Amino acid sequence: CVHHIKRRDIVLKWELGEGAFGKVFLAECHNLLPEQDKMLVAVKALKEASESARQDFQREAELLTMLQHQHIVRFFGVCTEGRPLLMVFEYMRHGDLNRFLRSHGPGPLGLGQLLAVASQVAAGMVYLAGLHFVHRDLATRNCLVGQGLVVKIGDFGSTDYYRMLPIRWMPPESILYRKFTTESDVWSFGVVLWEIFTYGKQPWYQLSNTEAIDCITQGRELERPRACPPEVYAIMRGCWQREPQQRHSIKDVHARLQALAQAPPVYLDVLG
Ligand SMILES: Cn1cnc(-c2cnc(O[C@H]3CCN(C(=O)Cc4ccc(OC(F)(F)F)cc4)C[C@H]3F)c(C(N)=O)c2)c1
Repeated sequence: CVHHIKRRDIVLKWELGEGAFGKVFLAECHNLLPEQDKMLVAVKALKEASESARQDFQREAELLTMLQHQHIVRFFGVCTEGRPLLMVFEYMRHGDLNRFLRSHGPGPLGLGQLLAVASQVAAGMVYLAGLHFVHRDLATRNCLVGQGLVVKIGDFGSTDYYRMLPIRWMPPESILYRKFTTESDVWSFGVVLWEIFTYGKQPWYQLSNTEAIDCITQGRELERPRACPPEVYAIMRGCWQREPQQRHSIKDVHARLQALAQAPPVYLDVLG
């Protein structure tokens, strides 16, 4: 069952972003949580109102209700009092993980912080894998950053897709055969790892979309980032086995990252 929010409980304050789908606003929502009379929330308003989109909306709302985890962006409910159709989410003040990485990179984040970021993304992916859920578009741009470096996995909907697919995050079987699995999500996490330790640099930045496709399908691996300890690079490479059956489990990848997250390796980006 999907929770319904009364329109006059939502008070729109500021547009946070926009795409083809519609708009995202910062808002104050009343009668949502008991201790909080007024609390901040992220409101997604959808452009289309037609039944083809309206049924697709409820479908999304249902799935969003069923996904409940610490590192998955919280869905609070819906407002189906005509057009526009509203979707309420928790407020993540720092926005997407890609922009946060670039803006807190060459104060810049430390080894322990980047590992805290990585482990949090792995935790959410473990949750997803457990439900047999395939994200298909895992990347830092789809992760959100809240108060006190709390990282959650979400999903938005520009030059990051070829004709459309985020090829640079995709393994060969997904590029060639269009097959997205739990194993293809592990490959993506490996690329998310590269992105974290490069402070949000685009995978294969020295290459074009078409050139990168040939580079991935031939089995070329992204080089070890300067800020990346070799223990973390081993984790990435394990996510990048040509054979999906030979790629590590996300449960395992998280376990290894969590070990480093609590016991940070004595590493310095300068010496190598
Ligand atoms: C400049 N700037 C500063 N802050 C912002 C900002 C912009 N947008 C935000 O909210 C958006 C972000 C995208 N989004 C999802 O991620 C839904 C969603 C999909 C899938 C899923 O499940 C899955 F895939 F993870 F399993 C979970 C969840 C809808 C909505 F929340 C927020 C903000 N949240 O405050 C903050 C922009």
